[PDB]
Amino acid sequence: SGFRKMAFPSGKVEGCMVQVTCGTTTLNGLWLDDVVYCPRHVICTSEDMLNPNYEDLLIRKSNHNFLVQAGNVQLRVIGHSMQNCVLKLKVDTANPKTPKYKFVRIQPGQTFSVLACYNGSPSGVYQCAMRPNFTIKGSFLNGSCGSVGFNIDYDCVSFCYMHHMELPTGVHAGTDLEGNFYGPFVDRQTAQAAGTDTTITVNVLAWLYAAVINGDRWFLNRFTTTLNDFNLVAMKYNYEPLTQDHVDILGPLSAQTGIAVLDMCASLKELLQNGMNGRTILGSALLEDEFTPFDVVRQCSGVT
Amino acid sequence: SGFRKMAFPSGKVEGCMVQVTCGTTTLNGLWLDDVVYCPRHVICTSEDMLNPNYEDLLIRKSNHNFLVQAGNVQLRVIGHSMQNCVLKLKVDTANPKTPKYKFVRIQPGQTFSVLACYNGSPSGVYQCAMRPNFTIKGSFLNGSCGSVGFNIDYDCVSFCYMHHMELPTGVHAGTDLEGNFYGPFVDRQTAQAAGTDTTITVNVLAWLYAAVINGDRWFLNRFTTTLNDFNLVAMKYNYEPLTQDHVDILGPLSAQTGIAVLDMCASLKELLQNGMNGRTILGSALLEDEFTPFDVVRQCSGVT
Ligand SMILES: Cc1ccncc1NC(=O)[C@H](C)c1cncc(Cl)c1
Ligand SMILES: Cc1ccncc1NC(=O)[C@H](C)c1cncc(Cl)c1
Repeated sequence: SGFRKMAFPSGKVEGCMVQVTCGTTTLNGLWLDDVVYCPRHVICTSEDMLNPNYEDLLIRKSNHNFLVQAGNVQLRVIGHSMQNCVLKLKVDTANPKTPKYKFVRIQPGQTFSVLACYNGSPSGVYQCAMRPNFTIKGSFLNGSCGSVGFNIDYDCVSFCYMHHMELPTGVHAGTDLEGNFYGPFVDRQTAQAAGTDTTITVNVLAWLYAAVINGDRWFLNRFTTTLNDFNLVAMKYNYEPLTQDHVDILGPLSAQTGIAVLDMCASLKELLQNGMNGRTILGSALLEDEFTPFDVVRQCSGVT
Repeated sequence: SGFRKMAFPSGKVEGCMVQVTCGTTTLNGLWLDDVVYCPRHVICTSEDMLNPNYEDLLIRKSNHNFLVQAGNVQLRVIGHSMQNCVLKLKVDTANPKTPKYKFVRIQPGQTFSVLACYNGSPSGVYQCAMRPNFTIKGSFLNGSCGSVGFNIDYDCVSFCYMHHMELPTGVHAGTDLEGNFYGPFVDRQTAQAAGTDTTITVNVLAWLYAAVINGDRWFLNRFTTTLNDFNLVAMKYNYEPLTQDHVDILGPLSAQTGIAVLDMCASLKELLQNGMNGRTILGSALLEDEFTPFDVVRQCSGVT
């Protein structure tokens, strides 16, 4: 009973968080095996951030200029390299708390947990979704850079995000663990506007199934629709177009509840056209889009 | 920038989660030092739960009947006792992952993180508030019993909740770590109705300050009010009466934003009387009450 915005247990990621200092800049690093991963803008002074030449800035940096501290102990830096927008600091000690891990580049609409950190120390954990415009709506302050996004499959941690910057609109941008930014963002203190933030339709549908599973059924109606009819409504409300791939992934939820995917689309259609009329769904007064169909199945079944 | 329902990093609590089996019932336990804490209804069969006599049921139980498994290794049970609604299983090994900890009995309106577990394994973490009617709106399924609620102050884990049951309304009830239930609930499969769930006024105000801090200011108005005038409105909308203690705790937020507590009460008053008019505050279309003033300060400052 009940449905919550749930994050993965963060322990496996906490054991990887370190502090990286370069000059007078301090941010977070991720220590996996004998490598420390961090945003390359750690080599920048706030003045350098206006228009940085990272290759030229990195020439003036030696292994001894990168201070890596894990808890209270110093790690010895024996190598350094730049991979896209991340720095890889080879250290002489493999992290003994290295969990089973993978680096994955997620698709927009997918969800993940963020372990927000400051000075290599964890402050909190929350569940996020990579928006369709490739930004994340996080909670990050100065010093949070290098905090990572991840998913967990039993004992394996799939790292998918590393925080790099805050856009002037207060939304967040970052990279995968290979240093490639999600979206068109560059690691530069220049105004970068985000594109249209559309709603993750498949996720809203997944959450509507979660609501039915937990007792909130007022929104179920006597109607059905088609993929094309629904998508006309989805376009008007800046919802992502729904495809047969999306319908396919909603299959287990449709099977559990006995509510056909297109009937749920018709419930969503009427909700979009008429609003909630002062009512709530799973304690929310708006349509939630940060639960994937996989998240709903996992939470509603108790996968650990 | 940004404001999220953030949970504490769960690592310190994950290291304490164990599986407790008694007969054919399996639930979670909390292993701290050489003691395992779990709901006493682990000794019950589903038939026993209808009207259990825990003292009589525990007579038929020996130390060897309690199977405690930490990860994949078995702990030897050398003692057992009942303290209110919890069982304390003395084991022969102190948990090496025991963090610095305290047992605290929280007040309604206070928040905490929950590490939902099944078979001694963590599935996820979320932030909760103890409702004024002493229930929690969690996400728990069968097997989640023994999952704990906690807060963290730097390196110290304050355990405040242990999950015991789901009311017929889908809301959750449980105890502090001394086994005393929050609210009037008993550990019996008997219909127990919850009282009125009022809104945690001080928390909504704290969240309104968080919204101002993060840029959402549309709700600020040209009005002020008094504690008595505001409380007349609070009573009509089933909001908890605001006291000078509440005003005192909002002081740092009032000081940071330059918005007097009573002016923020007047913004809240108008929001209660006129609704949000289709608008949102911190991405929410309703007034959020599961952030205390301490949570807002912690998140808006980056305490780790
Ligand atoms: C201030 C802040 C708050 C939240 N998240 C990240 C930050 N830090 C930043 O946004 C820093 C100052 C930055 C600027 N321009 C480009 C990059 Cl890659 C990085
Ligand atoms: C089914 C379930 C779901 C979520 N949370 C707890 C549960 N378990 C329960 O509510 C159990 C069956 C229970 C019954 N009556 C009294 C107590 Cl103390 C315990």
